[PDB]
Amino acid sequence: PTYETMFAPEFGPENPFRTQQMAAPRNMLSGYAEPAHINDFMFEQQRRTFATYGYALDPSLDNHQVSAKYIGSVEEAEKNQGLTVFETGQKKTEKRKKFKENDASNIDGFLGPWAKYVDEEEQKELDEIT
Amino acid sequence: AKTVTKQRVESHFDLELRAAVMHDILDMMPEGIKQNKARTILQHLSEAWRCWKAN
Amino acid sequence: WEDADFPILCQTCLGENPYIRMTKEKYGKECKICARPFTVFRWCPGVRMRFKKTEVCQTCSKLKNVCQTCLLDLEYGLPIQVRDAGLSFKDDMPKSDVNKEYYTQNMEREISNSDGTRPVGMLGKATSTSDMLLKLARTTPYYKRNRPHICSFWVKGECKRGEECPYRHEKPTDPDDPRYYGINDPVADKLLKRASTMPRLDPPEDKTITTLYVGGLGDTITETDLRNHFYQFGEIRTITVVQRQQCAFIQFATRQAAEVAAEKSFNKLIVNGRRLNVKWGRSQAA
Amino acid sequence: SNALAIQVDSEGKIKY
Amino acid sequence: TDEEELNDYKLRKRKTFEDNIRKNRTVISNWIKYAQWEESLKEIQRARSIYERALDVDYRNITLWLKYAEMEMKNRQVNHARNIWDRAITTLPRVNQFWYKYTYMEEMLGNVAGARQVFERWMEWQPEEQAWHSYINFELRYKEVDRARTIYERFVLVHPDVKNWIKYARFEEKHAYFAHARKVYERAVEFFGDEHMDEHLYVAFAKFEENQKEFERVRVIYKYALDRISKQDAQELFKNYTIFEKKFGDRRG
Amino acid sequence: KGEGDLSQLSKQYSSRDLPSHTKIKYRQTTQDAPEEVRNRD
RNA sequence: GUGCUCGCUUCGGCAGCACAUAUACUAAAAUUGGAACGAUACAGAGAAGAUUAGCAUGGCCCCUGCGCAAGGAUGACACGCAAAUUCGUGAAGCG
RNA sequence: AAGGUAUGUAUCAAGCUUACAAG
Ligand SMILES: [Mg+2]
Ligand SMILES: [Mg+2]
Ligand SMILES: [Zn+2]
Ligand SMILES: [Zn+2]
Ligand SMILES: [Zn+2]
Repeated sequence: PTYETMFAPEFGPENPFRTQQMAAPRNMLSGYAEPAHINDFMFEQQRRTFATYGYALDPSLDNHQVSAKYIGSVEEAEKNQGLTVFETGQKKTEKRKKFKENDASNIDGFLGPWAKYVDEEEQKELDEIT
Repeated sequence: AKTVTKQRVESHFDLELRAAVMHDILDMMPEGIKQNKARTILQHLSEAWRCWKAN
Repeated sequence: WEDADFPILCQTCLGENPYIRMTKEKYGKECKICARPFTVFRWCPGVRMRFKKTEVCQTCSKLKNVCQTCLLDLEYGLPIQVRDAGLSFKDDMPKSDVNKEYYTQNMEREISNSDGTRPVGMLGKATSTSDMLLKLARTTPYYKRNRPHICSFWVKGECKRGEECPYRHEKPTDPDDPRYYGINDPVADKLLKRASTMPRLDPPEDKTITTLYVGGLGDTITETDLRNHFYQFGEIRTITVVQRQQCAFIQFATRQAAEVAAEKSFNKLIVNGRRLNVKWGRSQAA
Repeated sequence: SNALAIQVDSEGKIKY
Repeated sequence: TDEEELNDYKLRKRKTFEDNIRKNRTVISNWIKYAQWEESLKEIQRARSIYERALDVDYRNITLWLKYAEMEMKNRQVNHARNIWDRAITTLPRVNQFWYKYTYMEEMLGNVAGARQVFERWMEWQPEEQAWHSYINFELRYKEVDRARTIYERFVLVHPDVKNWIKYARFEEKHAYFAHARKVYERAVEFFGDEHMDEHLYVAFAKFEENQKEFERVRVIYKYALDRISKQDAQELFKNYTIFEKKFGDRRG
Repeated sequence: KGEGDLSQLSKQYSSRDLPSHTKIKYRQTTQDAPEEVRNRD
């Protein structure tokens, strides 16, 4: 196999008779679906990074042929300067103090991890809808 | 499908005998337009058997 | 009766995460049209969102080029009869239980076993598109599709879960405006929305505006392009290509054909890849 | 279209 | 409730006919009577469906094909009737009626090279006499010197009938074709029955050459007589040969 | 892709379809095994 | 949250380590289509006289049964299409 | 255990079924 064979472009006016979606490559009726063998842990880490903080690195192979950015909402990534969820962060801010009873001696007073937190007109419309 | 147990032995021999004589007359008659007035060779067959039992 | 490997799934149903984890059964639920046992898939789109499993089989999605769970067009993100009226052909399918129903689904599956790539009959008329549907193809979709549906016991004010009620609260739905072809309730309002856009007012005279200030020629429109796009309309009385402003001036004899040009070009005549510039001419000896 | 697609080979007679 | 009784009539007859076809899927009387019952409704896209799924059960009967095609041809849907005639004749080649009715349909339309193409496809399967001289009759009724010449030399290779040998001698009796008509007589004289003649070729060849002058007419009945059949002829015609040669010439004293 | 009832569509594990005689006797060497047929007169 | 390490200077403040993303989310439903049985009223009962044993065949009809038994009124449901014989019409071809 | 107290229709709920797609 040679690079010049597969990298050779296609002659033509690109056939703009079709729509954008039907001219686009596929194997499955919705996009070219193909297997993969990513590391489990870094998949889960950057997944949880996006799921919490709304940014992650982008997965690709041949989008621009160079892709090294972040995605989602961009500016909050550099607000935290690219930290993760498994890191003891630079500050301990907006924490929320629970009250603990971990003796197992008092009864109806022991709340271990089950501790409920220290924090603890529409019905006219609801009756007229029902 | 269902086997041929002892209660449908006699009701299966007639079935396969008249299937065999059906696609024997279907492949034996020449290129005439009608085959057997849709059933009549079979009527002659059963009449032949009734005349056999009655001699 | 049916296995699968990966679902159809328009983009608004996947959610905002490029990294989603999704689970599959082997014969899951049934299709909600044809009762066929597909392979139900489930995932989490977003962190404030319900799971949105999988609603119809791969066969009943390949019939009408429809996504897998929200039942919208895979090319646009539009309902079904919007597409079929906007392509003026229905691609019929029966209504009853057997009467030609599972018969035609079975046979159209049997003649879809080869490709698995494109819809069965829509492939010929999904090319001649992008004129009447592209004006309403809402990209950057709203994710209110994925939000979890409204709980009871906030409706009755009883919900002991407090904050951790996963579903929603304080969204009382309204009992005035909420299958597969027709008829669907918000679609009538959406076709009234497309039939009743915001044009320029039609001025009180008798069709004197046969001239029009169409411009933004740049280097895209040429003289023979616009006068052969108007020659199918009909005959000119005077053309010019005034290139100081990159504009073109055409009229019609007895206006009517150029009338549909006024209907074709309210920032709408898209040839040569440009949103053309249109405002109203004189027709006033000025 | 409504009708089929008509095919004849490059050299010979009408293909059916 | 006229709509109710009308749709009741239609639904009861449809339910009757669907149960009748569902009982016996082999006797095709049910499909043709049900399909022409919907044809009596005079505006249909479902009697097409009844025939087009009525040949899934038995495509090998001619009655269903010719009745569906005469239905589609009875109405103005000409393109569909042609579009099922071609699959009828490619599916069932050896039945003559489909070729005949499809040629006849295109005769009632224009005489386009479509019709000639239908005919030459019909020639290609090597049929009997009945079809071949029907196609030469088609070429004569559009007055073709060229094309009835073209399609009738490929004739004789397959039917060497003496009735057809003497009617490849036809450019004489329509065009007179002088030198190449004599060549047609050469082609007649050299082939089979070299010493046995099939006792009939030279009767008609003598009739034309007696209709011709005394060019070379003495030879074939009397002096090319090596090729006899035990008496050169029966008793029925040799005195008739003599008075056949007597009184149609220069008559020298 | 969705076969008949024997494949996946039924749990009817009928008797007479129970793994009987689940190995095949091949004709061994003292009988007319096909290696001793490839040359015999 | 936790526990451990003075690890960096106050037991307190901090730093590091170990631990790493559950849930057909509901107690609901504005909910949903509602078929079976029972009631109601009809229809009513194979084989050319009457009473009748049955066993089959066909599939878009099922029930009971562990059923490649068996029974469900022979489980039900199964009907007038004559064809070729006379004659009219029309076509193709020939003399 | 079946083999006997028939089955076949037309209106009227719980049993069972998803708690979904949705401007
Ligand atoms: Mg029975
Ligand atoms: Mg029984
Ligand atoms: Zn489906
Ligand atoms: Zn969707
Ligand atoms: Zn709640």
